[PDB]
Amino acid sequence: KTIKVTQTKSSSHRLKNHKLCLQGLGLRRIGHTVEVQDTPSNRGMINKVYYMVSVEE
Amino acid sequence: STKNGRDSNPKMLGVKVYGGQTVTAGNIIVRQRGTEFHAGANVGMGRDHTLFATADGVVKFEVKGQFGRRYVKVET
RNA sequence: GCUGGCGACCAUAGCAAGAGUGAACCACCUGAUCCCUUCCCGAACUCAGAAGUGAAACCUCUUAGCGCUGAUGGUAGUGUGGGAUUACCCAUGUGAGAGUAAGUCAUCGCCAGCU
RNA sequence: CGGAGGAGUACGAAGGUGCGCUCAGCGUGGUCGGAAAUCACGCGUAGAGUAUAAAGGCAAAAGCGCGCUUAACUGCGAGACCCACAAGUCGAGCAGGUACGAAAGUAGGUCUUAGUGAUCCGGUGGUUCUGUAUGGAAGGGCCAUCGCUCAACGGAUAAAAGGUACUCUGGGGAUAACAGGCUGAUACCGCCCAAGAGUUCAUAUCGACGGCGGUGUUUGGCACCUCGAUGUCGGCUCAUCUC
RNA sequence: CCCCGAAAGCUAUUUAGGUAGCGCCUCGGACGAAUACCAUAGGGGGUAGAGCACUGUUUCGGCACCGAUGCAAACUCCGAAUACCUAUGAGUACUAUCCGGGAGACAGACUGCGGGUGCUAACGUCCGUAGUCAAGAGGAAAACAAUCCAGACCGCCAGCUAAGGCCCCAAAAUCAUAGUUAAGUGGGAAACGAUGUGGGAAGGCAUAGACAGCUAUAGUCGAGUCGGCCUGCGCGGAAGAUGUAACGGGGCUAAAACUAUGUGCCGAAGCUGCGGAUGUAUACUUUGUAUACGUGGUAGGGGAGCGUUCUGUAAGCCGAUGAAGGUGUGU
RNA sequence: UAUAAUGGGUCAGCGACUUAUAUUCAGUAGCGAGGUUAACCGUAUAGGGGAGCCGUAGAGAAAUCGAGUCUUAAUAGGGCG
Repeated sequence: KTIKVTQTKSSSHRLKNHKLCLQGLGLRRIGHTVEVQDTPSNRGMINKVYYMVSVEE
Repeated sequence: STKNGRDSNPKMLGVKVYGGQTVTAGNIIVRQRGTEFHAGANVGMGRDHTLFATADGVVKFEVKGQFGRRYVKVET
C-alpha cells in the first residue's frame, strides 16, 4: 500500500516542476527517504523525477 | 538602405474560453478576423465577427451541418 | 408495401451509368377571363382547371466505374535523463503523413394519404 | 539598418429593409464581327466578385438587382476582451421616436481588421448653472461642434541656421583611428579528378570544368584589452628566429 | 551581529550611460486552502514531420491536357509530441490573494536547444526557452566567472559517497577475465590513396589435379587459390617563426592504450556521527522548555547592539596609599 | 580584473546624509465623539488666551439638495456614497 522513495541526486539545477515534484513527495535532501501512499497521483510525481530517485517497491 | 522595416501592432486574437468552461451572459468566447467559428445556440455574433455568450451555461465546440462548419454553443 | 411534407445526419451517406413507377400522390399539361407577373416575353411568379403523358423531371432498385472510409505492422517527428555536434545514438513515454489489406451504392424520427 | 506590400481615403448610397438573382472559364452554332462585343444550347467547374493592400471569411451568400425609405436615431447599458497610464474593442437587454415587411421580425452605418493627433488657447449653436453692494450685463461653467503633415505623428517655445586647425570643460576603452586578440570571406601555399596541349604519348612539362585542405605576411569582419596616454611613415645602428 | 533578498525586462520619453508607470525585492496589517506539484476528464490549434488537393516552381515522356518524378518562411488534402485553458481528486508544502511604508533596477555574460542575420565565420549580432555566473565558496577538469558534481551557521587528527579517478610526482588495483593496436596511434584535421592487420556474409576455379614459376593449349611438380561486399583498430595526405612545447611531467607496448564484463578502494565545505550557536512554527496552556524545519549572498529592505564627547542623577562615588593619558601581561 | 584598468610613498591629526519648516505613514502616551490651542499676557516650563485647525456626510461643474445625490422624458437603468 505504501512505498519508500529515496533522493539520490541533487535537485539544485533541475527544472521547476521537477523540484516541485520532489517537494510534493516530501523529499528534502540527498539521502532522504520518505514513505508515501501507492496511488497514481504519487506515481506520477515519482515517474517524472525517476532519474534522481530510488524506489524500494 | 533597405525598403522594408514595417509591421503592425499585435491584435491578440484567438479563443478566450475553451470547451467545458462555464460562462456568464456577455462573455467573449472567440476573437477572430473572419468566421473561423460560427455561432450556435445561445451565442451571438458581433460586427467584427466576435462570438459572445447570450446566456449562462457551459461552452461546447462541435462540427456540424452540410458544410462542416465549426460551431460553438452554450448549454444551459 | 407505395406517395407527400417536415427533421436528425452530412459522402461507408456522394457522383456516374442502367432499369422501373401512374389507383391515390407528384410531375409535366390547357390558356391567360378576373388576382398577380416580365428593365421584352404566362420562360419564371400567379390565377382558373383536368383533354393527354409518365416522355422529361422527381423518386425506387442494380452495379465498385469515379469517388469516399480505412486497419495491422514499419518509418518520420517528439517530452524527460544521458552520450555526441551535419543533427545523430541509448533508456523511457508518445507517435503521424503517405502507402498496403480491407469496407461502402447509408441509418433513424414525426405527421398525413393509398391499399 | 531582417524578408515582402499597403494607409493619411471613398460612399445619401456603395446605408436600412422587403422581395428577387447567381459567377468565372471552355465548347458548339449564329450579319457586319473577328483572339475577344451581343444571342442560343450544353459541358465541367468556385478557378468570379467583395470601393481599396494582404490575411481571415463569404449560400440565410458578406457577391448581384428592384420598390420604399433615413436605425449613418436619442437616453443608456448586464457582462466581457485588451491594457503601465492615457487610450482602444465587442455587447445581449430596457425606454422613446422611426423605416421596411402580411407577419415572426430586421436596422444604433458599410464582411472585418488601416484612412489618424492628447492638453492649452480661441470661434459657433444651446443652456430651469454662476454673476465681486443689489437688478442686469461682461466674463466663466455645462452640453454639442469647429480651427494641426504639432508626420521627429505621447505633440519641450507662438517664434530658431552654420564654423572653429584660435579653441575650452566634464566624461568613455559603454565607442572609432595604431598595435594585440577571435575569425579566415579575401590573400598566399598545397593536394584530388582529369577533357585536352605536347608530330604518337593525360600525367617530361603544362593542364579546362569541378572538388578538398594548410598558413596566419594582405584586404577585411567583430569591438574583448588600453582614451586618470600602449605616443611614429621611412632612414640609421644593432639584431634574433622560421623554411 | 542576526533575517530576507533583486534587476539588467515591457511601455513612453530632444530618449537611448537619465527618468517615470508596470514586472522583480523587503517590512507591517488583513485573510486561511480560495495556491501549487501529480492523476483523471473536457477543449482549440496548424508548428515538427509529411504531401501535391490550391498558389508557385522542376525533369522525362504522350497528345493546356494525360502518365511517371522532385521542391517551398510569406503553399496545405493532412498533422503530432510538448505547451496552454478549465473541472474533480489523494498526498505533500507556509501556498494563493487583498491593503499599506521603503527600495533598488531599466550596460548583462556564457552554455544547451528552436531560429533570423553573417560565410551552417567570430569569445560576432538579434529574438524565444532552460541552466550557471552576475550576487556562490568546495571537489573534477594542468592552470581556466558562464562546463560536470555539489549549495559553505561554528568546531573535530571520526565515517560513507558524487563528478572524476587508483605506476610515480599525488590519495586509492603495477586488480581479475576475454579480445584489438605496433602507429607512442593513444596524446590535433579533409577529399583522396594503399596486398597493414582482426571479424563476418556470399561467389568463382580446383587431386578425371587448380594459382604462380618453368619447358614446347600439353608437360615436370603437388593444394588450396582467386576477385569483390560489410565491418573493428591502424598508415600516408600533415610546412613557421624564443625553447622540447598538440599526454601537465616522468615515463608507459601480453600497457600505465582501446573495447566488454566484474570485484574492491580513493575522492567535496554533499550525507552521517559527536559537541555548540541562532531564526521560525507546534505543543509545554508564565516559563525558557522539547520537537520539526531553516541559517551562501551584491544593489536593497527589516531587526538588535558596542564604544566616543556633553547634561541630569552627582554637595553622590573613586583618587597623591596615585586620576586621565602612554606601554606590557593575563583573562 | 593577479590583471599590464583606477587610487594610495608611510604615520599622526582633520575629512562627507545635516538644520528649519510643512506634509504623510508607523510606533508610543494623554484624552476620546471629540481632540487641540496660536500670537499674546504672565517675577514666566505653571496659570490664562477658543480666534483658528482636524474629525463627525456625501452627490453634483454649479445653483441646489442631503443618507442620499447626479444623469434622464423616465419612480427605468447606470455612476459615486
